[PDB]
Formats: sequence, C-alpha cells, structure tokens
Amino acid sequence: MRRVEKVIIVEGRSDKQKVAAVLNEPVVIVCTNGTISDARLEELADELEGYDVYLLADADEAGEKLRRQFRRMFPEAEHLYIDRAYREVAAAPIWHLAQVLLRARFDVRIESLM
Repeated sequence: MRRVEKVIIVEGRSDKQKVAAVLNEPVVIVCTNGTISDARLEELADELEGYDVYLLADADEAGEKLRRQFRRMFPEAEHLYIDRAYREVAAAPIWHLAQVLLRARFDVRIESLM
C-alpha cells in the first residue's frame, strides 16, 4: 500500500460522503463544516505541505467565499469546479462529480458512471 497523497476539501458533510462514494482510491477528505477560521486553515496548509490538495466548493456565494479565503490562506490548494449549471456539489449527478474528479486524475468507481 503506497502512501496517501491526495486530499479533497469540501464545505459540507453530505459533500464529503458523496465524494467518498465515487472514489476508487484512498483520499483524505476534509470537511470544513461550513466556515473555517484563518488559523485552522493555516494549520491545515502547514499539515498538508507536500500533499496533493484540491478544493471542491459549490458554485454559489458561500462556495465563492470559501474559495476566496483559500486563495489568500492556502494558495497551494487546486480549485475543482462542478458545472455552475448544477450549482451545488450536493445537487450534481453522481456521474458528473465522478467526471470532475476523473478529469483531475482521481480513480473513480465505474459504477459511479452508471
């Protein structure tokens, strides 16, 4: 078993469970549980030095706020986007989330495309 390097950060509990369900490799999924303080974000950035980190936020206002915080506090994190036509990670079809992750080079379950 090789070391786990990938990390996806999401805002919401259901986002986390939904992401975890599509993945076919071990990935640390961090949920901010809504807003996260600058200090907790800095700590996370420190802890995650050398990791391959992604932020997947809703295409809405709250999501954009979190992205803005990340651009300031945690520039290392790569931003992933659902089609803003689905708006929320929670709303997006399983296959769409799977394709977003696959485009970013995550292993996803084939079943998540059916």
